[PDB]
Amino acid sequence: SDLEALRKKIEEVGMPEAVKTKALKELDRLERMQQGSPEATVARTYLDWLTEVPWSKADPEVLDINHTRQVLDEDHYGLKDVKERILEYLAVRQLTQGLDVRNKAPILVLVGPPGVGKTSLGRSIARSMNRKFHRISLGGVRDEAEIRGHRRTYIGAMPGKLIHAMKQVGVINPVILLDEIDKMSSDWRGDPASAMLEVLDPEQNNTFTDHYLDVPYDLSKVFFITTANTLQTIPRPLLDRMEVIEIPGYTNMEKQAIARQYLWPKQVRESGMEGRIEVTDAAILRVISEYTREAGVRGLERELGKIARKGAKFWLEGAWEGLRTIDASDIPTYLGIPRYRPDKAETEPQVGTAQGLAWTPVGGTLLTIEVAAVPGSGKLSLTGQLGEVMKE
Amino acid sequence: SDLEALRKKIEEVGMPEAVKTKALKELDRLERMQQGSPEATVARTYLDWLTEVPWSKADPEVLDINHTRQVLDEDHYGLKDVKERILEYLAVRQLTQGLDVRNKAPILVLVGPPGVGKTSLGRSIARSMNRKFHRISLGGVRDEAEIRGHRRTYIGAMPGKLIHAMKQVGVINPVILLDEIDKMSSDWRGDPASAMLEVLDPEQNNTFTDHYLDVPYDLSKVFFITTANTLQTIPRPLLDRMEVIEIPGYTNMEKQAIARQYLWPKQVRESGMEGRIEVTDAAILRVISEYTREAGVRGLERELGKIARKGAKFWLEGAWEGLRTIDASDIPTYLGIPRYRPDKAETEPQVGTAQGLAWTPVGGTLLTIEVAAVPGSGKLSLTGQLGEVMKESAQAALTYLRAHTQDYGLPEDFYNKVDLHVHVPDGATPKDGPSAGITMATAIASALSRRPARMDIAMTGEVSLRGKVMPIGGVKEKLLAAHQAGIHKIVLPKDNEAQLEELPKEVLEGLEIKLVEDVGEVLEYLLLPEPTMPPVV
Amino acid sequence: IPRPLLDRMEVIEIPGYTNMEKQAIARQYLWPKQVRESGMEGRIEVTDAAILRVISEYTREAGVRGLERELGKIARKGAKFWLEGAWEGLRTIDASDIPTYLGIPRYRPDKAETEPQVGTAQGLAWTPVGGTLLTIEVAAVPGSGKLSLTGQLGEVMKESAQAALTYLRAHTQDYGLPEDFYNKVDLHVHVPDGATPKDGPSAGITMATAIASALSRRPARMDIAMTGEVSLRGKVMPIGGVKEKLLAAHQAGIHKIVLPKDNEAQLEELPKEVLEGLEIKLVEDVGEVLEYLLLPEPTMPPVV
Ligand SMILES: *[B]([O])([O])[C]([C]C1=[C][C]=[C][C]=[C]1)[N]C(=O)[C]([C]C1=[C][C]=[C][C]=[C]1)[N]C(=O)C1=[C]N=[C][C]=N1
Ligand SMILES: *[B]([O])([O])[C]([C]C1=[C][C]=[C][C]=[C]1)[N]C(=O)[C]([C]C1=[C][C]=[C][C]=[C]1)[N]C(=O)C1=[C]N=[C][C]=N1
Ligand SMILES: Nc1ncnc2c1ncn2[C@@H]1O[C@H](COP(=O)(O)OP(=O)(O)OP(O)(O)=S)[C@@H](O)[C@H]1O
Ligand SMILES: Nc1ncnc2c1ncn2[C@@H]1O[C@H](COP(=O)(O)OP(=O)(O)OP(O)(O)=S)[C@@H](O)[C@H]1O
Repeated sequence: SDLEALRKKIEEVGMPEAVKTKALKELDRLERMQQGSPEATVARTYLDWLTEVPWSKADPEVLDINHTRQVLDEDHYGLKDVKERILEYLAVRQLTQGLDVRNKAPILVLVGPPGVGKTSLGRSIARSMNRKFHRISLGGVRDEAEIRGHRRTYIGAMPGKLIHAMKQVGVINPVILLDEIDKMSSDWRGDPASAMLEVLDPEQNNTFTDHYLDVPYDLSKVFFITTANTLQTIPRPLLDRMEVIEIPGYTNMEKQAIARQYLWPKQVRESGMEGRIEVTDAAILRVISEYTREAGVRGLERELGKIARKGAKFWLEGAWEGLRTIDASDIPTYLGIPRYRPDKAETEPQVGTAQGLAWTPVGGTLLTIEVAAVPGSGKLSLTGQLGEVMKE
Repeated sequence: SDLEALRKKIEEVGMPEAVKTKALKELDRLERMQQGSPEATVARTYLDWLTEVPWSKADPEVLDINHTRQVLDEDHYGLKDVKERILEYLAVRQLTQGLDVRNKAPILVLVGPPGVGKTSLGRSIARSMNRKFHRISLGGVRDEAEIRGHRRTYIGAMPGKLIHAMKQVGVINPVILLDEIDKMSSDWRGDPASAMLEVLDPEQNNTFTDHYLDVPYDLSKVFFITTANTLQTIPRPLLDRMEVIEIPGYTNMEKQAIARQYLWPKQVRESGMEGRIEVTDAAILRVISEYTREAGVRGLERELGKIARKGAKFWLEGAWEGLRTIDASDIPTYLGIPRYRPDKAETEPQVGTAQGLAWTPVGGTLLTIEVAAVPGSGKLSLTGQLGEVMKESAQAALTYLRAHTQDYGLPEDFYNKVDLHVHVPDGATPKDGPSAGITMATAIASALSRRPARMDIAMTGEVSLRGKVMPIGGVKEKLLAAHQAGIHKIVLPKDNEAQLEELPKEVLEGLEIKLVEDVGEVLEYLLLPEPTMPPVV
Repeated sequence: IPRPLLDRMEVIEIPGYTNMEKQAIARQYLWPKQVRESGMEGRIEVTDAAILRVISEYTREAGVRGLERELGKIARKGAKFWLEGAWEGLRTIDASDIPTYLGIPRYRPDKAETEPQVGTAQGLAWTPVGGTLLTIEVAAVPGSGKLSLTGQLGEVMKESAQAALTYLRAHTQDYGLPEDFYNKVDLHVHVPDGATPKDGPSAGITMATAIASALSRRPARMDIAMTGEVSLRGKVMPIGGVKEKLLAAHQAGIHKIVLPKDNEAQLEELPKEVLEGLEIKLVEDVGEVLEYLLLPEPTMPPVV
């Protein structure tokens, strides 16, 4: 009595026409082969993964950009360029009704130094665009199975993660996130970074064929977001499928705002104090200058954590009247000795030494190139752990 | 009862003789096994797999080609050679009755940098001649549960993907698109890379022996097309079976025209727009020249997209009326900041330099080679991240000049009293190849001799130690890069005069190509007659 | 193959075909199959040279498949022309016709130069696909005795180079060499092309011929092609791969080969038809090579 009840489950879901028969012909193949005999499982579970995976259900998307704008502006500061590539996307589809509403979702890749908030976009963009969301942990995957599970004839027979994802979310168009897309390998023990070439291919996405199922699934309408700290290690084909979006890294003036707006209160609101302690804008720079080198702010908040936590001890031993504004002359008492000196700038004309600029993902850095000429033969030495190209 | 239909179904399709008796045998083995069992299913489905696969059921061969051509053109600009490969195929079909079909007939493999249209061709070539198409994604597949399907007795079972394609397709002559065949992974465990060896083999594939359909199948008259953006990773045997076909990327003229016809209108309709905005042709050359550093279009379309997205984001913030055109002036407003440089040909005759043409898959680059001669002791220092091959070529041309010092007006004993330095800007990007020979041979001459070298003329060619000018490779992408810069004089080795017929006839009119067979002609053609600077003294 | 499977067998290698075979294996086997299959019932005919070009020019593999495909392209384009134009009988495709059908060349041939030049010799070298033809050029310019070896030479050949140079440094007067070049002339040896890496000591005497010609300023004949290994005393040593080498020379038009004495054996496996076209000299001491190669009066003035 279950199969016919399962038939109605099949009779309504989706569905692609020929796949329906390609599915019904298996249910009929399960008319016989009595429940019992082991292959019945392989057929049954197949029909489960076949029917549970969503066909023809797209979550009604939001359409007011001004609404979504301030839903983005409430969680992440700056990143104007990223927010537009979303706003532009809505303004495009909003302009489309009746015909060609959900054609494709642009596969973005977000590249930037580790310390900025990239993996926090997908967690936020979802609520913004009001779509389902399920990140895929692709940091270190080294087996061409998590993309396409092993064939249903094997003993495990579980589809790839990219279908699990489609199952967890209920809709056909979720904002699937891929974490650190460049940590995949191309060596022995598979090379999943090559399997992706079938996934992210836009004009050929809608015919994705996992190995567990044998039916072409559709991923034309799915918002693939991609993060990668660098992009000199992405296979050249992949990088020509995605869309590069430069997550720059934050300057002090922008770093300042983030602490002031988001980072500082987020800690306080999670450290008991409802405002009984406060830091001063002028003191913020000290934590930024004398205690943080990394680009971004992951390495900035955990100094506020000390500031917040040390507030507890000083409060838990004994409270005070209202707030106690921490100022610039106070941080060394909380964060201890400054662990990153500010690089001064030399101020008189010197001999054989000139000012040089050098930049890293960490940010800008001053460099004083030093030369000294001594009487001797015709030799040139290049010390200072110089790379090869600079010597040239 | 119900089996009898299936029994009647066997005689209907196909069939080869031996399998027929083989089939009826197992049917007459099935028909006497009782209605469902651990043995019925593992045998019944075999027959329901023998019947569904197509036997000797095919599609016609369209003698009409003017149609088959007039459908290919509406899908892909350029690609003239691949299109011709299909025409000649149909032309053979028209000229043949009562003989083999695919006995050594094109099992194509397309090669070319990513971004060009290869995986977007199978569906086209199928629509060209009405053959039911199917894709087989193979990038990363590293097992044998594929093409050589599992044996029919394991708890589960399924034939190989290939046999599974013939089931999914309806006929015996489909167009299978073995996508990304150059990602075959030989991570120990039976890389199929060995499995295909039987399939692609143009003479033995008519007896492809699966493990589910253990009966021999003939994939002879299938039409394989496998895309692959390299060849080093393909095993040496398997590559042989295929017929390599290169796709050399696109020029600037193609990338321009291909945008006006296919790319841009494709992006308008998807962007909600219909003709509320339209770009100007020259303002696409600006997008190709400055915002695109790749052969192909899978990157270009992502620029026209952002033009369209930005072309609609405005329509909501404020509407307008009539086609809002876009020119070069307006380009940076929509896309962004110039992300690349249109390297300009620089004209005044300089001393100790020389134009140089370098080749790269993405296209040609216009290099300038700078050489300094200063008082010293002959130490020859080569910087600019030169590769090992080029360094050796540089020493060649120099060792040539030290042998003919009197001819080109060089210092008699410069070898002993002049520190010589060669620089190839820029410094970051590594360089290699020996085609830079006659470039340096000029510059080094124009350095030691103070006769400045013209830079209207851009030269290229491998130089031997005797003074012969060897031939080089990739002359088209160089001259294309040349004309785009704005140079109309080229110095070239005789043995490359053959490869001129790939340049567009348009550009060939505005090129004063010179064919030289020895470096002596070049140094007379390049160096200005009378010196202008004092020597090293 | 696992050693249990390997040893319990009779390995019978298959070498890979020679061009002399291909000009025959095509006409007899591949071409007729490829014209029937093409549907062209005999409206087309290929000739020796027309095949000969396709053998060397448009093919760089020891294997008929490569050759076979091209005939498919000659067959197809031999049919696509038919629908656009008929003819009375059949059009015998000749050598000069191939580029019209099979397009622009891919691997140009290697002509055998012809006036004797200064410091030059046509060395032979073989690679699995087949023997090639490598010239060797050397430069003598007043300097500090520097030896510069370029052309992506392998470490073996560079050592063999010094060997020949050491030999001449011993027996200066015997040949026309400047007495004190070793510390006044900088010899440079270049073996084009610059891209293709080169290895192996079998080109011993050819560098000895080239280098000696340079210092002596005497021109060296190029109609002769030589090969072999050279020792310090000058004992020319035997070298393998003769069938692939001499066969490469014959096609290039060379008709005078110089071969080590010990390699008198490998002559037996060459096709007896090609031997009579070759004048093979057997040499044992490099002195017998320099004499046979060099002209007895230089043309370029000395280096000093
Ligand atoms: B030549 O061998 O065809 C040429 C060498 C060259 C030319 C001009 C300036 C420097 C070197 N080779 C190339 O074009 C190489 C690429 C190459 C190398 C070996 C074989 C084939 C092709 N070009 C470069 O090195 C290069 C560097 N940076 C940008 C673009 N090209
Ligand atoms: B010799 O060792 O038989 C000869 C060396 C040689 C000398 C001069 C020019 C080319 C080659 N060997 C070859 O021809 C080698 C193969 C070899 C190398 C080392 C030891 C034994 C055999 N082949 C090449 O170097 C070659 C072949 N084809 C093109 C380019 N190089
Ligand atoms: N503009 C911003 N304003 C405020 N907080 C921000 C901003 N950008 C990022 N963040 C914070 O950054 C954190 C998220 O950083 P992550 O995305 O986890 O680091 P990530 O570098 O993107 O991921 P990696 O590279 O794998 S460590 C959150 O605490 C965010 O609040
Ligand atoms: N005339 C054309 N030539 C090439 N590409 C075209 C043309 N017209 C449209 N395109 C599009 O350009 C893209 C070509 O890239 P594809 O062939 O699909 O990918 P690919 O060439 O296989 O590269 P890889 O190897 O898969 S990374 C597709 O999006 C096509 O729709």
